[PDB]
Amino acid sequence: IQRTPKIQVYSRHPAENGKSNFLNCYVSGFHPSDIEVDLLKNGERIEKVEHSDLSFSKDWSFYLLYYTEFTPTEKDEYACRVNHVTLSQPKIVKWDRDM
Amino acid sequence: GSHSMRYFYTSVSRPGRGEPRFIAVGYVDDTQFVRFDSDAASQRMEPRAPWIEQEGPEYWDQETRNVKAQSQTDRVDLGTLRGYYNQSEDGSHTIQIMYGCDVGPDGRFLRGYRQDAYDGKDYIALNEDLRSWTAADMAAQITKRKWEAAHAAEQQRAYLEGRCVEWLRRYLENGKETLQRTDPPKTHMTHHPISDHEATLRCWALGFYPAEITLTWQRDGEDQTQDTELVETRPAGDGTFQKWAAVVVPSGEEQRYTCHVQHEGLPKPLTLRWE
Amino acid sequence: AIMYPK
Repeated sequence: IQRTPKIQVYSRHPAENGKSNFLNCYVSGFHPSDIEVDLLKNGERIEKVEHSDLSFSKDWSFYLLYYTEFTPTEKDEYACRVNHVTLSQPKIVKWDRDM
Repeated sequence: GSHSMRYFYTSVSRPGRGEPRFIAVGYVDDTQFVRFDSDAASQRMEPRAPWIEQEGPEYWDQETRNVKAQSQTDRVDLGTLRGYYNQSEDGSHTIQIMYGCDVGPDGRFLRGYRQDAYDGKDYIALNEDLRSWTAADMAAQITKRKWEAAHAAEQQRAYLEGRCVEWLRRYLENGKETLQRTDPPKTHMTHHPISDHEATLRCWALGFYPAEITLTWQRDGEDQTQDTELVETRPAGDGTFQKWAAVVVPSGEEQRYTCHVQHEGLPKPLTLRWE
Repeated sequence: AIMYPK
């Protein structure tokens, strides 16, 4: 009856410092559709995050792309933070230039 | 050169707040082109791809009324199904609806679909013949009886074989520049040591459309599958997709491995090597 | 384009 989101944090284009880009968190495979998704910069909730229109796959599970315009730097750390009725606490996944 | 149109509806009841949240999206293949969201200010079907904006206000007017009426029907069906399942007005429930048509390379009808779900499980579906319905459980059987006695399948079929296919063809024409493209994947490979005698090889495909793709690891020419870690194909956010696949190798054995990459935009499969 | 018995 319930399904836990898979989670991916990545960038739209390959990351280059001082180069404008978008940070993405993609949540999929989940049910019900109520879901909290936050992008973090150095542990702080980023303010202007948008998401795609809710849609779903053949198994009826839901998927959304949350994203935010951003300029990566050598020292800035990014993560995705997700919560959902299936998670007894929020999940954080870090952005890793190579994942 | 097959193409498909698909529409997705989701209605979620909001006990203790008000009317259900109702969200509609439309795709041609892997490309989104319209949306309706009951919360949003506009109360209109709204364009989501450059090539559907050339439709005149009369299209938007009709799409917006039709989608609204779908919304109301779904709102009432949530009530009925709550009854059917002895559920309560304090609980939130979900109805999902998926439908559309496939055409072949020539533009002509192959296949039509429509299926409905309740709380993320199968509820009722139109069969292949487009003339009959499968019900997943006892409650859906009550629905199936009503639909048989209303001759609903007949109206489904007439849309799926008629208007679904016509508008799909039109959209393939008006949007040929994006929709008929095949962006081959940009690929490369990475290498992280993880012990003294062990490293990860990760194979990447970026920038491709359509989303359908295969990535495969080989060791001396033979397909692995046992130690391939591989993520779901994910959207990039500009209408293209990404995906990767990794394998943990003994350190020093790196040139034994190859990643094979299949995509409709590639004349021939690619072979990647850590070289 | 998208798609009360007595």
